[PDB]
Amino acid sequence: GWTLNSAGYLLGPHAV
Amino acid sequence: CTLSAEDKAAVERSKMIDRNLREDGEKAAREVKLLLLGAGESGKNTIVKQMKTGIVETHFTFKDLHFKMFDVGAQRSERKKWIHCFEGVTAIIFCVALSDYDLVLAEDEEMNRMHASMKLFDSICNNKWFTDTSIILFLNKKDLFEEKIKKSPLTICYPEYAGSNTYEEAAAYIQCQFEDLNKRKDTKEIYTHFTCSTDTKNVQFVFDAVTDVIIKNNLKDCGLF
Amino acid sequence: VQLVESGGGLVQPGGSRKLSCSASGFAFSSFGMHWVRQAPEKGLEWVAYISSGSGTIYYADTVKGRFTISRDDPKNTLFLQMTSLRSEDTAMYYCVRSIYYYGSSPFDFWGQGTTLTVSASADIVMTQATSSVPVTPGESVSISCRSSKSLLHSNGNTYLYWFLQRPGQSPQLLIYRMSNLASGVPDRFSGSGSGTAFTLTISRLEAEDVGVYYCMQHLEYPLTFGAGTKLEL
Amino acid sequence: NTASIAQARKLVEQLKMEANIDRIKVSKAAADLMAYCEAHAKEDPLLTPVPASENPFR
Amino acid sequence: ENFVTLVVFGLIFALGVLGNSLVITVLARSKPGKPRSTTNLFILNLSIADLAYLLFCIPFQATVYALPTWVLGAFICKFIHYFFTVSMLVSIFTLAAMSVDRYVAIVHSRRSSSLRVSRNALLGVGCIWALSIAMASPVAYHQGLFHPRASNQTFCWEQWPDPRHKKAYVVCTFVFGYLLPLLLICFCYAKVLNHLHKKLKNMSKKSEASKKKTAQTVLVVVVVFGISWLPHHIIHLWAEFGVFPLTPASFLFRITAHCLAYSNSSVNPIIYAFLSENFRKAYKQVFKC
Amino acid sequence: SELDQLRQEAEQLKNQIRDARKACADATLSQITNNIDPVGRIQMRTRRTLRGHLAKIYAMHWGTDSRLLVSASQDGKLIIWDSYTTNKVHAIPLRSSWVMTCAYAPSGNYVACGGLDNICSIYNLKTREGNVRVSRELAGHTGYLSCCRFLDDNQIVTSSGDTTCALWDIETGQQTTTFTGHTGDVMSLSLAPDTRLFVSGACDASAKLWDVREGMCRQTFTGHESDINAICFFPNGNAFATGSDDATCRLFDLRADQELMTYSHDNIICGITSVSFSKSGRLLLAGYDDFNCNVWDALKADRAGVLAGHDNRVSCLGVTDDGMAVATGSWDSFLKIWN
Ligand SMILES: CC(C)CCC[C@@H](C)[C@H]1CC[C@H]2[C@@H]3CC=C4C[C@@H](O)CC[C@]4(C)[C@H]3CC[C@]12C
Ligand SMILES: CC(C)CCC[C@@H](C)[C@H]1CC[C@H]2[C@@H]3CC=C4C[C@@H](O)CC[C@]4(C)[C@H]3CC[C@]12C
Ligand SMILES: CC(C)CCC[C@@H](C)[C@H]1CC[C@H]2[C@@H]3CC=C4C[C@@H](O)CC[C@]4(C)[C@H]3CC[C@]12C
Ligand SMILES: CC(C)CCC[C@@H](C)[C@H]1CC[C@H]2[C@@H]3CC=C4C[C@@H](O)CC[C@]4(C)[C@H]3CC[C@]12C
Ligand SMILES: CC(C)CCC[C@@H](C)[C@H]1CC[C@H]2[C@@H]3CC=C4C[C@@H](O)CC[C@]4(C)[C@H]3CC[C@]12C
Repeated sequence: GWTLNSAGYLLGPHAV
Repeated sequence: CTLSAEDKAAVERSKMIDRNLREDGEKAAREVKLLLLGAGESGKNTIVKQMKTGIVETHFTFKDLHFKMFDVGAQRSERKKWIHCFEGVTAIIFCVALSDYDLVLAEDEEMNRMHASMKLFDSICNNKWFTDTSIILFLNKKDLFEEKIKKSPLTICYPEYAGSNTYEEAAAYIQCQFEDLNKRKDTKEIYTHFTCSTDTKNVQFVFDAVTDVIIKNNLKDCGLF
Repeated sequence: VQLVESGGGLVQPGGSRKLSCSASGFAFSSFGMHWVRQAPEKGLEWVAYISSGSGTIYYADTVKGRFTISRDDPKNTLFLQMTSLRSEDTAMYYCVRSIYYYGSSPFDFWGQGTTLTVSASADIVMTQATSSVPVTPGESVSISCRSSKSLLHSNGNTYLYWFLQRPGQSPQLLIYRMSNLASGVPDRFSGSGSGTAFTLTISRLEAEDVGVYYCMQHLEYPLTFGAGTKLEL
Repeated sequence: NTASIAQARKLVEQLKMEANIDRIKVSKAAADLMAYCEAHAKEDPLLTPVPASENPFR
Repeated sequence: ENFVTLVVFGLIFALGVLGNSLVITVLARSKPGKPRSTTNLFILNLSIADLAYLLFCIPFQATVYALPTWVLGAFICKFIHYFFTVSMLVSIFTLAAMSVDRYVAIVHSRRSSSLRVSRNALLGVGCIWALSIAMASPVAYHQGLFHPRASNQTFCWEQWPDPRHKKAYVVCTFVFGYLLPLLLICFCYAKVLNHLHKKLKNMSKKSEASKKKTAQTVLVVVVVFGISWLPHHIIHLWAEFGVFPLTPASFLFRITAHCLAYSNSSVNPIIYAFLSENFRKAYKQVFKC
Repeated sequence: SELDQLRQEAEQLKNQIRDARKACADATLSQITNNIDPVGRIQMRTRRTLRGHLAKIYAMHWGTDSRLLVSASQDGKLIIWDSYTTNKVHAIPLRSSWVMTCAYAPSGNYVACGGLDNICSIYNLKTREGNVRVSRELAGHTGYLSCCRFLDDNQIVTSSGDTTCALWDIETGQQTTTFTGHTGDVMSLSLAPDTRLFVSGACDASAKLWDVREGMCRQTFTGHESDINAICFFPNGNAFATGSDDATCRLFDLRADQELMTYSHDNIICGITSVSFSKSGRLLLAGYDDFNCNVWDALKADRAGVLAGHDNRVSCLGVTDDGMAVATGSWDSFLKIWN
């Protein structure tokens, strides 16, 4: 369940 | 709005009366109310004299605390009709004379004064209006008990006594028999202090018991249990 | 119950004066105090009023801004500072006690009053016709009174006060509420009426009842006194 | 115990004084109360709902 | 996986909202005409804060792990993330206030009836709410919508203009939200326990029972407040001052942190309430009867 | 050998009285009023709420104007309220905080107070100084004062725990009349509409009807199993109701000298603290320990209404002379007015 949504929610707009 | 000048003045007078009543209530809510009890010739007068018609009020000032003790002496009537008016006092002081352990209750009816005192204690302790009020027991007249123990054994009123004629263990057994009358030992505390005719530490013990009761009430109402 | 005033005398126009009134014989803290003026033209006029505890204070539209009333409770005294005195200030000032509650009798005690000489509008209007009524003792007297506004409040009460002032004395309260006899007044006097028409009936008149009868309304401030009906012997 | 004798004498005197009281049948003493309660029925604002127009506690 | 985290969050939210509803009903229905004490007002404020936190955080953050895109709009995206933060802040602050109140109500037992009053408690609650509103302003300032380069999806992210401010705000909220209130609560409760040990020395049974009950309650509340918000803050610090690995273990850690942060607010109503004798008495009096 | 003779003579006289009472009971009250239409459901709402007390309110009495009210609590201060505007008209400080009774003079000039001080205080309301002064202090009793009732501005009737009643003169302060004969503490009083007779119930489960101008015990009524705490005369003066701790109220008649009606219920196990009648005498209001009051049908013994809203034991009831509203005071320091 560790998709891009949660990763961006946690790390901000810098997970890409 | 729809009121006249006299009506507005009456409303202002009512507001002033409300302010005065609230001030009086806030001033009276800081005083300690104690209920004084005891059988006849049990030394209650001596206690109220050392610490200093119908119900008597007594005011004490100690360590910035204002105690107000209520002596119900000379009020010979049915207690079941006026005891509920004392629901909410801080503590119940109860005076018991030890020298009454081998004396009749003013009549030769085979009823010892000690048995009547125990009956009164266990009746006022298991009352429905004082299920959480602390009791401060004062055993007076020990200076005479010290000599009465050597002239009359304690087995006159307590046949199951199995000790000697010494003050220490006899007083301990009397205190244990007085404390065993409390059924609800979880929500009620019993303070015991041996008093005499020349004791001056009564007010200090009363102050300590009142502070302990206040601390317990502050622990209870704040939800720390 | 006793009120004594002081501080009068002669004052130059434009100056100031501090009148004092001291009370003795009752709880001064529970009563409201009125300052009333009486000019040499025999006409009464309300000046100032203060309630118990100095909560609410009312002044008249003719004296607002120049006079200041104060109440010292620990000494049971009433002070009145008066600045910028005009030529129309030469008059006699009276202090009146008045409490307000259900069944009370306000304006039940008038002070002695002090004299002050000065060398040189939806207010309800109360009028009293027949300024002179000559009558011998023994017969009945009927004094009529009108008003420009209905004094009958929604609560059923009628704020109408009848006072009597004897020559050389202080005014005395005869009727506090309509059809309600005051304390200390005999049952010979009675009052009735409705709306804006009222009547005062005196039966078995004596010689000691000579004076001027004044009417006052208390429906709303400012309080207005009548022109004064003089009773001639 | 002369005090108890005097108490019993006063008690029996009160009893013999109260025994000689003319009493009426309950069939009439109940009908009287019934008629009294029925006659003053319209004068009871608690029995009949009083309108709010004349009720001073509105 | 979401198939279990969603139902766990739902169960925790249901339990928390039920506890908060029970507490608020017990505190609102019982109106005998007596002035509310400071303790009851603080408990009511805590229950309201926990309700506002649970109603605006769990059912919305569950969508983040359920749906891969934000479909609630910028309005909700900037409303819920501000309101739940304000609720958390005011809950921590009313916790600290209740702790300091229980502190001042023991060391000043004789002066307690004068110090803590209704108007003072109202002013304290108002100042607490004002401070919580004024502290969470950068959250509503920064948090907003974001669109990637594909322009086929929208997210609700922080999007700080500079890391130098985000790290500073994280450190500030970690200091003024976790460390200082916990230290204050621990100090207050340690002083209360010391005062009880120095005063209650009559060697009675009721005294020992009261002391052990107070010690158990203090230990419980301390360990709860210590292990409840620690994972969330430590994960935030690790993500802000380091590299966060994208591993299933990290997902499980984040899920456990969210579960603990929700369990804190769900169990707070059943810790400070339902255990006091007066609260249970009022419940059995006004709810059942 | 005279004590047993007196006892057997007394028991024979009591048996004769019982036989004379039984020989006059033709039918019960429930059979004569069988055709009376029922009242129905009594729905009264609290119109006013008098706040200001900070202790248990024990007494309350209406005046002859049906507008002013008096209240007494454990705070030690009498409060005279205006029921129409809920404004405190007067506040009278008391020397004794334990107050269990209060009375309002029929003229409205004096107020009575009493309690565990065994002294009946009478304060004057209409004073030229505008305050309240201690007008009179009546002493002489050794037990607690349970009730106070004014006959006029010069005479007062009091009851104490000494199993005796007293009639005092206000101008002289001396005990004018003493009523003896009870064995238990008298708990309440009730004046007849003509102020000629009065009933008083004691803790011996018995009431006694006495005459004022004679000082002798006219009649005696029994039937209760517990102590009688309240009593009230009928509006016509030919009946009286008594409430006791046995959760059962009774209504006796004066001319019948028998028990006329009984009100009991299985769901009620709490004692009665106050009993009062309405203006017509059809409804009977009684305060119980179940935190509410019950209004029964005096002619059918059925529960006509329930008045709830108090969080403590109802200590006193009061009905105006015109029957416009009913005041209720309980230990929750709140006064309510149902209409
Ligand atoms: C009254 C106090 C306690 C809180 C006030 C709430 C304010 C600060 C918050 C709550 C939700 C927010 C709104 C949410 C939607 C956006 C849409 C955007 O296009 C302009 C700002 C705007 C309209 C925000 C303005 C500020 C906002 C209204
Ligand atoms: C640094 C963190 C913990 C924020 C600190 C703010 C809170 C915990 C502090 C700041 C000032 C404090 C208030 C000051 C006044 C007292 C009055 C007393 O009768 C009850 C507690 C009360 C009302 C305190 C409650 C807690 C309090 C509001
Ligand atoms: C003083 C406290 C109580 C509340 C402070 C209000 C602040 C936090 C809120 C209220 C409305 C918000 C503004 C609404 C419009 C947006 C436009 C966007 O392009 C930049 C941020 C900006 C300009 C927001 C900045 C923050 C904002 C000003
Ligand atoms: C209340 C106390 C603890 C607050 C402490 C302030 C700290 C957390 C804040 C205030 C301003 C911040 C600095 C601002 C400039 C950036 C430059 C960047 O290249 C590294 C981090 C760094 C150097 C920040 C580090 C953290 C920082 C120092
Ligand atoms: C929340 C945390 C900090 C609570 C910690 C519990 C502390 C405050 C309590 C629990 C039991 C207490 C100890 C009990 C007995 C010792 C030795 C004695 O001779 C003096 C008191 C002293 C030194 C007490 C110190 C404080 C104490 C340790």
